[PDB]
Amino acid sequence: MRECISIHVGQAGVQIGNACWELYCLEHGIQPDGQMPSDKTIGGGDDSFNTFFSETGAGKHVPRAVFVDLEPTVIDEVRTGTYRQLFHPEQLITGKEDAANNYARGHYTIGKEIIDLVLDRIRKLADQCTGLQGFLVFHSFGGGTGSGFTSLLMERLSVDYGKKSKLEFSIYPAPQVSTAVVEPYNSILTTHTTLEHSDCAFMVDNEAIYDICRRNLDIERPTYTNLNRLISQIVSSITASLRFDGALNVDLTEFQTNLVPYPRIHFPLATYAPVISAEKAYHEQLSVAEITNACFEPANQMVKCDPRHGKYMACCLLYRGDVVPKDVNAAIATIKTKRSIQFVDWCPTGFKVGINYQPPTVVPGGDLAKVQRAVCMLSNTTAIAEAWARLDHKFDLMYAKRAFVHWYVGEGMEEGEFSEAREDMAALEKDYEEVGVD
Amino acid sequence: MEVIELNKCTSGQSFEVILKPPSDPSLEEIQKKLEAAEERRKYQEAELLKHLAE
Amino acid sequence: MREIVHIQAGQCGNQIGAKFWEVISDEHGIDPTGSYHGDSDLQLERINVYYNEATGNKYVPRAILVDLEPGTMDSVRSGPFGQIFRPDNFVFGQSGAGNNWAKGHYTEGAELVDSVLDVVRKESESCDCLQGFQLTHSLGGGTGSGMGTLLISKIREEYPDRIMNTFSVMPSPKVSDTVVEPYNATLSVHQLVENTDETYCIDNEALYDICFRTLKLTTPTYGDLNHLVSATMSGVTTCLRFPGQLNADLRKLAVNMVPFPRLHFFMPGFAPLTSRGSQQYRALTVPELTQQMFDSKNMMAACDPRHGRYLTVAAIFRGRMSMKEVDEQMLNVQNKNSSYFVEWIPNNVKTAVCDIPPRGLKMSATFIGNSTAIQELFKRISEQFTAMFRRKAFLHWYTGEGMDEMEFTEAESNMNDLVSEYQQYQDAT
Amino acid sequence: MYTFVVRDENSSVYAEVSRLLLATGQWKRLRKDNPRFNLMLGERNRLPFGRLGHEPGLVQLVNYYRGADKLCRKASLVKLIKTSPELSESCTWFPESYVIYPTDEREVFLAAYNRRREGREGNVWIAKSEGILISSEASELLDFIDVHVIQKYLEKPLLLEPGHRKFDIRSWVLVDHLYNIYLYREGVLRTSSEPYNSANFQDKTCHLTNHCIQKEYSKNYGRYEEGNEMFFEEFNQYLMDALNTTLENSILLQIKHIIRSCLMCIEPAISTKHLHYQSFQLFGFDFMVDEELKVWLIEVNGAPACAQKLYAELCQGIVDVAISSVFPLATSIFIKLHH
Ligand SMILES: Nc1nc2c(ncn2[C@@H]2O[C@H](COP(=O)(O)OP(=O)(O)OP(=O)(O)O)[C@@H](O)[C@H]2O)c(=O)[nH]1
Ligand SMILES: Nc1ncnc2c1ncn2[C@@H]1O[C@H](COP(=O)(O)OP(=O)(O)CP(=O)(O)O)[C@@H](O)[C@H]1O
Ligand SMILES: Nc1nc2c(ncn2[C@@H]2O[C@H](COP(=O)(O)OP(=O)(O)O)[C@@H](O)[C@H]2O)c(=O)[nH]1
Ligand SMILES: Cc1ccc(S(=O)(=O)Nc2cc(-c3ccc(C#N)s3)ccc2C)cc1
Ligand SMILES: [Ca+2]
Ligand SMILES: [Mg+2]
Ligand SMILES: [Mg+2]
Ligand SMILES: [Mg+2]
Repeated sequence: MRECISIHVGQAGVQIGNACWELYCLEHGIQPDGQMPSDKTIGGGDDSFNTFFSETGAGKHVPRAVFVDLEPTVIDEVRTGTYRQLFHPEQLITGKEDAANNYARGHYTIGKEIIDLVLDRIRKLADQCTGLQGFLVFHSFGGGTGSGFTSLLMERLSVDYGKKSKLEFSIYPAPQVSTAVVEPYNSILTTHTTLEHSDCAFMVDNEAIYDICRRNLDIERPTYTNLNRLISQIVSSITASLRFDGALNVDLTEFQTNLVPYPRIHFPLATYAPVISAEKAYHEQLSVAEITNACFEPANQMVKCDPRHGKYMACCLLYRGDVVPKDVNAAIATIKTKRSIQFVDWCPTGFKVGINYQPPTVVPGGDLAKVQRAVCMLSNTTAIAEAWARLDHKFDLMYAKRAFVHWYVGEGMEEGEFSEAREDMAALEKDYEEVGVD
Repeated sequence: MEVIELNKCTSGQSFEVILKPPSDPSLEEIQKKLEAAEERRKYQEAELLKHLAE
Repeated sequence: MREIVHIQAGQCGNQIGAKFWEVISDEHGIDPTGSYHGDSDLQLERINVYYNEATGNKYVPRAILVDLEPGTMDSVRSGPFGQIFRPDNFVFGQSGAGNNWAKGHYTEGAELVDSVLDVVRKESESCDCLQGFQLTHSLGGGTGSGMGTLLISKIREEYPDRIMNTFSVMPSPKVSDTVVEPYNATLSVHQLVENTDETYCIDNEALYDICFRTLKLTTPTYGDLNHLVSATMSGVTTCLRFPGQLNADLRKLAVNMVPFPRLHFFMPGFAPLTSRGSQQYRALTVPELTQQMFDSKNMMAACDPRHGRYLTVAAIFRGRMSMKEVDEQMLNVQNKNSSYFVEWIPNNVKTAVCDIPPRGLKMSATFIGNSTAIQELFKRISEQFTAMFRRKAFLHWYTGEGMDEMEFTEAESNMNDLVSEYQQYQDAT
Repeated sequence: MYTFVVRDENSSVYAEVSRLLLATGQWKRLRKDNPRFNLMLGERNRLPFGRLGHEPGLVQLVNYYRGADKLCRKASLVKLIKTSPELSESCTWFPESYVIYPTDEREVFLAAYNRRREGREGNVWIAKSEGILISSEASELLDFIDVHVIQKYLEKPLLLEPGHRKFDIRSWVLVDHLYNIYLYREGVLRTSSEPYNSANFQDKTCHLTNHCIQKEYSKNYGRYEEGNEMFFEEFNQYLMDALNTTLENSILLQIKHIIRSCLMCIEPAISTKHLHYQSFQLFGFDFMVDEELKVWLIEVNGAPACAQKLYAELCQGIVDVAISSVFPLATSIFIKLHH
């Protein structure tokens, strides 16, 4: 067994981390004080959940997590909320003065003063690992901490652990729920610094999670709590193969093998189905076919785009609940004829499939209902370039006038980094268009 | 359309189905860049102090 | 980023300042004696941003009160909440400032400024993490205008990496103490465009019209004007004094409002509009609040938004209401009048909601606009300036204190450059 | 009150559409780069579908179906008809055609040409991208192209009288956001002025019926019908008087079959039924009726220009059907093709 360290950066990172770990605990039977009656082997184990938990002499299970925010409010909620005892205080790191939505304040100004402390705590966590796999890193694109300090951290992790895979969970900015006008700046900036340091990032446009929570959870104005519960449903679908018995995606290296042939194009599209209101009085349970079919409906994607006008490079289907290979192959056969699924010529048309018999776990008092079967499709499709297009466009709109640039220079950056990141994004957009369009 | 590498366990199954075959910087470098931004930032602060001195 | 240090300077400065401390003391459940007597714990969760906790578990405003004559400070101290303030923070001269910028910035005020800074320091050193400072003053007098800009300059020197925020009252002929106010205002605008992160332009002409045309007050007092200003100050600082999802601070506000560093002069707005006398009992619908808060007749800087374009907007709703209906109405405002928002700053209107309504209202909306229309204000002043200066009229009052006409040429020229910039982005792309 | 921008200033149809929108007093027009619009009348190339339908509190519509080029470029149309199963290889209404790249299907085009020359039946072809060259010899074509398309020439077309002249049929079809297929009732018929000559293939004007080409190299142009165009009333009345049949029976049934088949074939690829932005589009289908009264499909144009008489009526029909459907305000001219 090999271990995975989670790192949550900035407000969105820390909150989504909360949600995920709460979910992990419910799924694994781990109580809020760290006691897992399921675990007969006390003080240690060579089990699959040990990928994400370490065991104490007192039989306590503690996440391989680090929360880091340059500002104390959200990690103080963690330090006082329901899952106090779960975490070692040395793992919850705060500053006193945030990065004021300013990438340059997080990367240079405030980052330089806290990166060494963050890396020492991360190494004190790696030091309880027989064979560390790598890192899951949760952050936002739009935040000052979430972009600046995250990319500095990714740099340093590459240089200290050059042989460990690194996975990102990025929160793409959406105007309905975004805080700041310079989120398109930070986004581009941090992507340019992190592209060569990340092995597979899973973008999540807030806009999508928002419309899903409106249409399907029947929530009027969704909050961060709703978004984060749904996002953790997805994250757990994507990380279950690490914490459970199985032969698909059983280590971080398999993710870049099954989903990333070209290393620059490492942003897979996650599509999750079915999302059903816990308040639905009467609900008819969807078949394998109905949820596999829903996987190809853009209204169910973490990023609104149209895969019909891109080409696919790799597809993986992750089922939780009552599913059997027969019905998956049947559904696929039907869907290939009913849908438009074009692969790149240099890649076989087909699906790597994973079934876990344990149906989705839902938070008591959440908004999602229990279902008999659910699925998450990870697909590396070029159509995701749309989300960069939009982003790049907004970027240009401001930079054309050098608007807000002085806030970044004030912290020590150089206009050159703006242009150089933008050019990198231009390369990335063009690469997507090479691989995909005709 | 054929299955490949079916693996079964108590927790679930996993397999592949195929339909059609086909046709870094150092520590000193990042330390140097952080310190270059801190220098530019110090220079700006000094200019501000000079203008306020005047 | 918790503690803010408040400073009020001069007559007008201390009079709006004292009203603001009343309004928010009432909002936090502090009585004039200094003791909390409210109900919700929401009234203490961010009490530190403006109040030190003192002996006896009382609360003392983190406010320094500055004048060059004792008059207005004596009357503040004998006022309603006068006993709230720390007596050490009452820093006054005796000679006054004669509505003379030069007296305040160069001569009489220079005797006093080091004392004021000593108290500032004693107040900062008692802070956990100081966000920055905020000043309420006028630009037409002498203590407020001249010494406020002096203080701003020295505070920037002592704390160069902190936010400097002002509530600045622009002078109008419709409400005028002396003929030399355009000189003091032009000198102060020079300083402010140099040394302030965020300035709330509060035009006295606008408050006069609002009291007269709107509130139907046939002969408005300075108190009728200060009521508006204290209500608006309370409304802008709501996101700071109360628990929110945003966790907003001064620095983020400056980062997101100020696309270019000299263009940090904001139009405030209130809605609904309320007089001391009439206490109207009709709750407003959310569409009503939004139509009103974006109405020019609800803006405290006597500019016409339609004569320009909005660089950035920040809106603050207060009270129990539908956030869905809010977002709806706010998007409705943006899309029905898109020509008036700049296309090169995507999604440049941002909104905050607080669940607590202010005293007397159940629904409140407060508006913070960085519009290019503000150039109008600065042109207005500049015209009034030149009508005198082309004849060096009243300049002896300033030359007698050592100032040279070159300083006036420079200050005017800096303000005309400010006007140029605003105009430039008013027609960009 | 709805907002719309206009990102193609050279479009006759949507020019009259802008005009009629503004005249309702319920549409305002914005600058092109303003994202806060309801309706985009977008450009013909590199249209930014990646940016549509991401503006909260705005229902967005656009006048082009993303993916429709695969029916409206000549090479991609040919390849779609060949490969797509619903449009069988034996598709009886598409002239047998092959794609060629300059120095592929070169090999199979030659194989078919030779299989034909054994029977020695008419083997004229046409090369297509005004750049188009008809010939009976493979080598002249291949030296002219050195991406083009080589299509069997319909050697025996229906010839109008008096005059003895060929023609093509343009139909206009409106596909709205719900993927209803509306055929405009007033199709147009673009004729040759100077008579069809079987052997004189080098006079461009006898065989090519492009109105462009007619207003220039035509000896007389506008003799029989004004502007070289015959509308459906005259075409029907002539067909009744001369061949004892109807336009609707001998021609329009097949036209509706072809339109319905092409559009329902590409439907799953381009339908915006569940997307975050909607599309409508106006296509122009170019048909050719051989002397047996059989209809053939030549091309589909995605940006098409109407005829000067029908502009007002068709553009009012577009605003009614494709636009007022999404954005309501305060005997139809279209035939619904049922699928
Ligand atoms: N889905 C989701 N998005 C969030 C959440 N919290 C913040 N965001 C998004 O993140 C962006 C701002 O990022 P933050 O995480 O608040 O920024 P930060 O990392 O705290 O950086 P600072 O500016 O220094 O506080 C906005 O676009 C928000 O939409 C969350 O809990 N869930
Ligand atoms: N295989 C064929 N058989 C008979 N006639 C043909 C033919 N190919 C072309 N033609 C004639 O020549 C003309 C062909 O031009 P075509 O329509 O292919 O170019 P075009 O200019 O219309 C491109 P577009 O689709 O934009 O209209 C038609 O008007 C038709 O009369
Ligand atoms: N809004 C408002 N303006 C005032 C008040 N008192 C004075 N002013 C304005 O301030 C200017 C004179 O400033 P003043 O405060 O007396 O200057 P000082 O010498 O700095 O105290 C004039 O434009 C007055 O209109 C007040 O209570 N409210
Ligand atoms: C265009 C844009 C984008 C982002 C922001 S925000 O990040 O500054 N949030 C925010 C802050 C405030 C205040 C801070 C301190 C105050 C007192 N003094 S009010 C008020 C409203 C809002 C919405 C603002 C404007
Ligand atoms: Ca164990
Ligand atoms: Mg934060
Ligand atoms: Mg006075
Ligand atoms: Mg044509």
